[PDB]
Amino acid sequence: MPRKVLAIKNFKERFDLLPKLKGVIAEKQPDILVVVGNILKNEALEKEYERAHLARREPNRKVIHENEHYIIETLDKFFREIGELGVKTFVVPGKNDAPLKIFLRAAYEAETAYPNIRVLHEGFAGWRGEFEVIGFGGLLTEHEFEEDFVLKYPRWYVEYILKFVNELKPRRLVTIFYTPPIGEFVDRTPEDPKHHGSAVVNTIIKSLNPEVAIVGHVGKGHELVGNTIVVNPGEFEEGRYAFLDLTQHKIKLEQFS
Repeated sequence: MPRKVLAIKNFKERFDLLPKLKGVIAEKQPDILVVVGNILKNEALEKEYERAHLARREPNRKVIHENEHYIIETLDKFFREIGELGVKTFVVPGKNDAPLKIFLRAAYEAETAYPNIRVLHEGFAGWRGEFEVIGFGGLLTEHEFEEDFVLKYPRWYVEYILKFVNELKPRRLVTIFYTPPIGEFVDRTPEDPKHHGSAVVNTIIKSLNPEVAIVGHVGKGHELVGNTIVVNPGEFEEGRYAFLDLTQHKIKLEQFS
């Protein structure tokens, strides 16, 4: 009774790569598809936010308004093209999948045509009566909190929201985060020894003790953090994905061939 998961991260508007993803789905027949953000590039919003904060000035919401048409059209295209792959799918937004209100409106709109898709952000879903799948997107940080120009959350809020996990049906826990924990591989690349994840996620993992964590942002690999198997699929732009068998705990980091 395998329970197979195909995961990608940093889709970053790479619709050109979806035919290859479709091929993998046909060949490997995953039970679920997990798409971790970033879904969008959305560079202008992020730059305005960062520039404004560095200059200690009020972020210019005109930048949001002038980019709304692009954000909406691109998100709608994402839900359609992912939906058409036809797999049960969980989507968790990245730092650039903002404004959150617009992202969630797109998710809502996708529900009738693509009932196979569920967005998980500060929320959960049961799967096959055996798992609880928890998602919490955005960049998790010590002290930053933003949802309009970018998605960033502070430790206190992440911990506050995730108190819900202890209220859930007792099941095998799978957590999906945009932000990876500090690890040897899962928050690093060979280009710098610096860690690009967050201690907040090590802390969440310690607190929740999930069986598996699927993570995004920067990193590639699989390793134990506490008792949790943490999997960072690597960059979708590099043709990379992860394939997990939750029944036998088989983890493979693969690349389109």
